[PDB]
Amino acid sequence: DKPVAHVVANPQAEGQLQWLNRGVELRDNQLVVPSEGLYLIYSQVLFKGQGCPSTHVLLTHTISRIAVSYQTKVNLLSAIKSPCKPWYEPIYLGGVFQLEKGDRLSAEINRPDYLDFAESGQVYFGIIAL
Amino acid sequence: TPSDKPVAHVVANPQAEGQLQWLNRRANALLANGVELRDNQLVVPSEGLYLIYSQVLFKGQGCPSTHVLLTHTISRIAVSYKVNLLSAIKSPCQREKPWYEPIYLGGVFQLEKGDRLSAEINRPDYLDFAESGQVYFGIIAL
Amino acid sequence: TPSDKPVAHVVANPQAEGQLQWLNRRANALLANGVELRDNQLVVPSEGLYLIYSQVLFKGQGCPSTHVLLTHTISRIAVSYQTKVNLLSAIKSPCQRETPEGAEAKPWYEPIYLGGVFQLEKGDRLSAEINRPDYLDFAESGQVYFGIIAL
Ligand SMILES: C[C@@H]1CN(c2ncc(-c3ccc4c(c3)N(Cc3cccnc3C#N)C(C)(C)C4=O)cn2)CCN1C(=O)CO
Repeated sequence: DKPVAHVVANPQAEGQLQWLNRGVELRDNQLVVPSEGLYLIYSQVLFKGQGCPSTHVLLTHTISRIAVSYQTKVNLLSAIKSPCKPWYEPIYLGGVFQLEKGDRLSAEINRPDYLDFAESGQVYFGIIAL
Repeated sequence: TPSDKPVAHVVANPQAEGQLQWLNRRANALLANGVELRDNQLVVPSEGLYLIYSQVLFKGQGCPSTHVLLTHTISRIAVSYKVNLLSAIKSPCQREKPWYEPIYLGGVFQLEKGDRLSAEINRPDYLDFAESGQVYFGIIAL
Repeated sequence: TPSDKPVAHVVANPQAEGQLQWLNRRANALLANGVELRDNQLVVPSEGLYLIYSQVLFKGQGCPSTHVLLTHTISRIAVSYQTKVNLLSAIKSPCQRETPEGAEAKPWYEPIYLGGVFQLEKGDRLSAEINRPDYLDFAESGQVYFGIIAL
């Protein structure tokens, strides 16, 4: 009855955070809300890096909303992590939001080169209508 | 048919010296189906299982330098009454280049009507609200 | 029950020495809609997608003349074929600089959080485990927890 999606990262599409689906639709790597209502929005991304480079690294993960009404990319949930021997840093985001029919949501990262596809299928993004 | 489920997603006020002030009257912040924000606390409108979550983002310019202890805690106060539900501790400094430490807490809990919920930190001077979506507190009834 | 969804949030016993003992029989720790805590393990009551999460906090006063290794792991045991599989795991070395005696000991803190979404079948036993229970931190409560949320 309630619109739901749980998309995962494409392991084969390296150097990109490309969402793969298996009833909310996935259009242009974005989740499209099919009806007005309260939604649980969630995501996790797992980063890996062999040793620490001299350039100070910042790892960002963000869920953005492109409202049907005022067509502007707005951040709903966001986190920043400075991870600096191989290091491992997960980032997980989630909250409840009122969304209107036609809103496009995007789960994005700044460093796809640091994404860890090793434990992927644990790099996910999803929405659950309440 | 709107969901009648008690839900809340409050966010941090970026104009709060040495404090974390929860804001509901903002774009993409929410109080719904009976949830109340009173004295910086979330008030549960009915008995039930709830998802409780919170995220705080800490930022610090270089390592200056001592026991920089970062705590984030979600506490529960029953209708009679704090009692810690979720908590995390982080030391962002191992040495002495701005650092970033996010703290995300979440779980499922049985709560009774009238319980007050607070999301608190020890170092508000280290908070970061440069961009939106970085500091929040919420509850979702099941 | 307002929901028929299998959920659990168990917490660490601060009195069980040298071990990570999960509790549900405490305030702010629950088992619901079929989830069972049997032999320190969470028992899945039905096939489906579940959020599995665990947080553990380690504390140690000072970094001695050693290289310490901290592990945390979420394991799955399925009825079928008695299939034991590793779901989520983390390894952390809190010491990368040995504190020499002449200099004061500074206490270190290493939190480990594991979480993901997994397909589980009815009767699967899930375990959240650590290698060094002597390094666990009980200064405050709500730091060490294990839980599952059906989707
Ligand atoms: C809301 C409930 C329960 N359901 C539910 N589904 C999925 C997740 C989910 C899945 C993965 C993730 C997830 C949340 N997380 C966020 C989080 C953790 C703990 C407590 N609250 C939150 C929130 N928001 C993180 C980012 C850590 C994660 O990896 C939680 N709950 C299904 C819908 N539902 C119903 O009642 C049905 O009507």
